[PDB]
Amino acid sequence: EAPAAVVTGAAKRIGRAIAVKLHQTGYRVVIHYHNSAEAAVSLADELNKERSNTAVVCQADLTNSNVLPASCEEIINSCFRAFGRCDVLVNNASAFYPTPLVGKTVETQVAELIGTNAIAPFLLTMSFAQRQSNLSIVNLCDAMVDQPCMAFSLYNMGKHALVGLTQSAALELAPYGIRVNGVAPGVSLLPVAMGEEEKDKWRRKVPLGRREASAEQIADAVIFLVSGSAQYITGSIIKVDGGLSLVHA
Amino acid sequence: EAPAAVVTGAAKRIGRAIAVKLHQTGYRVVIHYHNSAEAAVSLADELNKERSNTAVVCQADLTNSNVLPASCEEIINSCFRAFGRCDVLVNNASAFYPTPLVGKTVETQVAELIGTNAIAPFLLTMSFAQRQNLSIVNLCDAMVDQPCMAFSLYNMGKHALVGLTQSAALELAPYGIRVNGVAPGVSLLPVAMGEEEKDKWRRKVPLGRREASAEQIADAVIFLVSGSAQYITGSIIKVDGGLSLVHA
Amino acid sequence: EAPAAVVTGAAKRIGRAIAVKLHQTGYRVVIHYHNSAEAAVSLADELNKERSNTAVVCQADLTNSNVLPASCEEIINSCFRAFGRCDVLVNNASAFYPTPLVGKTVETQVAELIGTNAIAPFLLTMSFAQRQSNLSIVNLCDAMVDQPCMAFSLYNMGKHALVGLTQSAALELAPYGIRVNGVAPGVSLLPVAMGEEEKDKWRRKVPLGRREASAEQIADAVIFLVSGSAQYITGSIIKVDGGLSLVHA
Amino acid sequence: EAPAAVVTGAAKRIGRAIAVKLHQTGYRVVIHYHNSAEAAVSLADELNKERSNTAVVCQADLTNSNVLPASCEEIINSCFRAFGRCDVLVNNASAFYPTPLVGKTVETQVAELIGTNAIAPFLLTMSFAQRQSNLSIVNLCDAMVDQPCMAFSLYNMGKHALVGLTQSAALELAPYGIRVNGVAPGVSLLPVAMGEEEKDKWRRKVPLGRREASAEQIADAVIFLVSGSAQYITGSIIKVDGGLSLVHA
Ligand SMILES: NC(=O)c1ccc[n+]([C@@H]2O[C@H](COP(=O)([O-])OP(=O)(O)OC[C@H]3O[C@@H](n4cnc5c(N)ncnc54)[C@H](OP(=O)(O)O)[C@@H]3O)[C@@H](O)[C@H]2O)c1
Ligand SMILES: NC(=O)c1ccc[n+]([C@@H]2O[C@H](COP(=O)([O-])OP(=O)(O)OC[C@H]3O[C@@H](n4cnc5c(N)ncnc54)[C@H](OP(=O)(O)O)[C@@H]3O)[C@@H](O)[C@H]2O)c1
Ligand SMILES: NC(=O)c1ccc[n+]([C@@H]2O[C@H](COP(=O)([O-])OP(=O)(O)OC[C@H]3O[C@@H](n4cnc5c(N)ncnc54)[C@H](OP(=O)(O)O)[C@@H]3O)[C@@H](O)[C@H]2O)c1
Ligand SMILES: NC(=O)c1ccc[n+]([C@@H]2O[C@H](COP(=O)([O-])OP(=O)(O)OC[C@H]3O[C@@H](n4cnc5c(N)ncnc54)[C@H](OP(=O)(O)O)[C@@H]3O)[C@@H](O)[C@H]2O)c1
Ligand SMILES: Nc1nc2ccc(Cl)cc2[nH]1
Ligand SMILES: Nc1nc2ccc(Cl)cc2[nH]1
Ligand SMILES: Nc1nc2ccc(Cl)cc2[nH]1
Ligand SMILES: Nc1nc2ccc(Cl)cc2[nH]1
Repeated sequence: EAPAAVVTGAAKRIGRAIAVKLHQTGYRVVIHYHNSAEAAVSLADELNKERSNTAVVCQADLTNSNVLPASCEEIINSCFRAFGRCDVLVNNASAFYPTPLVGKTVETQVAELIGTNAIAPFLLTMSFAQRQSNLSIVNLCDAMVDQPCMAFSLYNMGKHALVGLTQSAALELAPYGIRVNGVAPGVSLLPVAMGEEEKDKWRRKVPLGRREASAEQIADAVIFLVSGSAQYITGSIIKVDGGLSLVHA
Repeated sequence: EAPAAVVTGAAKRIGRAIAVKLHQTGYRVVIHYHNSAEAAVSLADELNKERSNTAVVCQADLTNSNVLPASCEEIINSCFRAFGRCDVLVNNASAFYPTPLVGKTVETQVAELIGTNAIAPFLLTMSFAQRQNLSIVNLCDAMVDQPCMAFSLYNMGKHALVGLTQSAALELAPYGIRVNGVAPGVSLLPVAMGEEEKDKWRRKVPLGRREASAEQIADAVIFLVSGSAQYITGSIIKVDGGLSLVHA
Repeated sequence: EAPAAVVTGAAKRIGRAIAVKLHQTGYRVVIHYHNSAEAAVSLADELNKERSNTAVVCQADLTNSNVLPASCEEIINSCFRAFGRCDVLVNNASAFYPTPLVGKTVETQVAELIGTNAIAPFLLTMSFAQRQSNLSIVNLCDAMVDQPCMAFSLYNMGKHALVGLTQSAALELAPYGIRVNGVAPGVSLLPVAMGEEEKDKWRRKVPLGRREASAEQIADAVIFLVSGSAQYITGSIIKVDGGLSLVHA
Repeated sequence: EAPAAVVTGAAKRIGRAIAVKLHQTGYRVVIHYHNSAEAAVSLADELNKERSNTAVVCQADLTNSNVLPASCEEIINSCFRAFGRCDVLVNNASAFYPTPLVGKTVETQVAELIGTNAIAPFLLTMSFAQRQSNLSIVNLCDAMVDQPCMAFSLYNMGKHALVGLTQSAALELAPYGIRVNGVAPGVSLLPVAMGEEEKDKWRRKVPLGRREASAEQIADAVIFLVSGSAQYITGSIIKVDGGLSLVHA
């Protein structure tokens, strides 16, 4: 019997590469998505063509609300329903947009940015652990969390809370054999809405290669942390940033 | 005239000591409280006896909800209505209790722990800056990287607060508003706690084998708001007697 | 009786500013210097005409060598010889220049960069403690230690070591009632070798005021840490950098 | 032709495990040693039995001295001499013993503890870079650098300097495509001299399984960092500590 993984926000970009690499390694996968239904169904098709009955999709909004605990329990339940087990949780889904201090309401911005980046990872970790081999959680963090983007306080607060969660859950779940770690990209696949001039600005900042990470280079670090070569690693966050966070202003 | 400060959760313990030292420094103060009305009023009366019309109280719940932004705007508004200005914001109010991974619902725990420790501070910061030696001091935690077992939501809240301190220091520096943190290790121990359990913590502290008084915590806050810290922003001053340096 | 302080490299710039503020606070001061004899004696003259018999000079090379332990022991001894006590040690003296990975021998550069920034503070800390109220040590650190200047590896290695000493000495000397803390400037008084244009480059990167810290502003944080207002503070490094360390590439 | 790796202090324990795993992955290796000549040749013999002429030994003292630069240049040269290339440098050799603030002179302890943990890594880095594909350097760090052992200031100073070197060299050598990373054990193979009951005290503190890391679990992280799966990673230090560093006093 093959192990199974949940990857949140897996229809596109980095989450998609993570799901694909997990699948190539021998994992059965839940592809969680919010809006990207066609891309999700498309990916599960591709993976199932390769090895039948090894991928399903699971739709959920991960914005904070009184029903978020239920939705997170459902993502984990969907893994047990399809595969009879759940060995790996990857917390990848994330809202990312500015929220300056000086059309969405501030209530909604807090709900989305803190919900996706922090509260949903927390609830998913709870549900994952309560449902419980080589078990582990990998949280997608941010190498720039101490040198934050300007006017991104809510986003940056969420990513900080995710560091806190990584550490707290590593400590608490250790006696259950569940390891909890992070991968912190600096600049990888750039925002779809970002202009080409900004993208090149950022690329020119990276010491190693003057370019962004492929989604695949981020996934590689995720694969290492879930693997048997990382059996003593818990509470660790691996920067995959080509040296970006080392460059002064 | 005299500057003015808002201190959240100022009725008791550390928040009380901060409001008192700010007032002794020459600040007029808004004493925010949630449940401790009698303590908050008794403080206001004590301070107004010192100097008339220099202390007011302001009640609010700082739990996350749809009304929290309004409550936070109103707390800032009260300082302006009382004193005509708002020079200092101290984010001190905090819920703190275990939330194990394995009689409140989890969504209430999220609302209270993340609300008080992180979201309320962010909203208050927003309202404070929009209304503008201006500065904000956030009460953090020296043990954020070596957290208490089964305190994930609290620990998440305090990490968020660090992120807030850094992000707001960056973004508010052009307006000349400094944003800093004070991080206690072990200070005034919970009210319930038996002396035998307080002693376990006190014995861990290298400097004196004793917890910080609320006054020692307030001293660092006073430093950070003063003219002696005018180039200090984005900084978190540990006040922990070396506790965070002690391995398991 | 007035307390006594040793400040290393105190003939000019930040070290002078620290010695002056300690003096104005009521301390008697040992003005350590290496090459700046005229400036050191000039300073002591100014302080002594303020209050008679309150400042002395002390020459020492703080380069690493087999005699460095004797030299640091003697700097402390001179505070006791002059004032009968030594309450405060400020580790300020510092060599700062590039050492590219790809003039002085490399062994000389190691000796000067590591000696001044790390080994001497360590030896002085040993001597200060062995000779032993509000006793403390303040180490001048660097807010940019994790976002270092290009080609400054040895200088950066020395400032990181100084962080480890601050932490290790806070831990070990706490039972003796000696507190050990740091102040970490970002950009303060720029090097005299630096031209106005390069100075302005640095100035423009600082969020808080677009300007460097005055030497007085750095001295202020030192005076705080040595005061009774910081009686519970040990192993803390306070950045005084106007937000510089928070700014991304 | 196979790539080639230099591993310092490779005759025993963790260095030996790193050398063995690199060799099993397909590297030719230089086994550096100081006093452990017999063990080093024994290791070389075992590896050469596996594949002829794929393992050589190299003797050097890594204590700071006037001759250290030439010694480090020779270690690097021995790899080029033996194998015609040098692809990987693992800075593992390390002196570790207490140096109380309040046998060997203190200046010897400085030379050993700072020389092995920091200055030799710096000089070897210089030589490795100067003599220059998937090139990288891995530095053996310490997960407990911020919660150090009581009375180990110089050791802790050297490990902190090694973090600064990891960062500084990652930044400066990125343009050359040389990556520079760290692996940070907590408790792995306990020192031979350590008492048995004292060893169990440490094991009982580790959240993940209340045991120490095997030397192989440390080596696993090294293998990852030098591999093609870590090609975007530089300036990163991976903790392999089973959560020990997350545990409060
Ligand atoms: N350079 C980088 O891209 C970079 C840099 C630093 C950190 N990271 C981190 O690495 C991870 C992957 O980055 P990425 O750029 O691939 O992510 P992304 O494209 O920005 O977001 C990935 C997915 O998150 C899901 N998501 C957003 N809001 C959601 C909500 N309310 N409920 C449920 N799902 C929601 C979306 O799903 P749907 O499409 O299905 O709606 C989206 O496809 C993220 O955690 C990110 O913060 C990335
Ligand atoms: N004490 C320590 O050893 C320690 C250690 C590390 C960090 N800290 C930090 O230092 C700060 C002060 O600590 P402390 O021990 O003095 O705090 P505390 O007594 O635990 O709480 C301070 C106040 O926060 C207010 N508060 C709690 N929940 C609230 C809510 N839902 N809405 C609005 N206000 C609420 C309460 O006000 P009412 O009484 O009016 O309801 C309470 O009096 C806190 O931020 C804390 O996290 C303290
Ligand atoms: N200035 C800044 O923007 C800045 C930024 C970050 C950190 N810092 C730190 O803050 C502190 C003060 O900075 P600064 O710019 O005022 O310092 P600095 O002028 O560069 O040097 C201070 C003194 O160090 C002494 N020194 C140099 N080599 C010595 C040696 N071999 N033996 C004994 N003494 C030696 C010199 O004494 P003599 O002149 O008598 O020979 C010099 O005047 C330093 O630790 C520095 O690293 C400063
Ligand atoms: N073991 C752990 O629990 C642990 C924990 C934290 C960090 N680490 C780090 O991981 C690395 C390996 O640990 P380990 O326990 O395997 O190390 P170790 O056994 O204490 O030392 C490894 C080798 O270092 C070499 N060495 C010592 N002094 C030297 C000198 N003056 N010149 C040249 N070589 C010298 C010795 O080589 P010879 O035998 O040939 O003389 C020794 O066998 C070290 O960097 C260590 O600091 C280990
Ligand atoms: N979700 C998300 N967080 C991000 C942080 C930085 C960038 Cl470039 C892209 C991101 N996408
Ligand atoms: N609010 C609050 N946070 C705290 C952290 C530690 C302790 Cl002892 C008491 C606290 N009270
Ligand atoms: N000693 C010394 N270290 C320094 C670091 C930065 C600057 Cl601007 C000046 C310095 N002077
Ligand atoms: N060199 C060396 N550094 C070390 C740090 C911790 C332990 Cl247990 C053993 C070590 N051996």
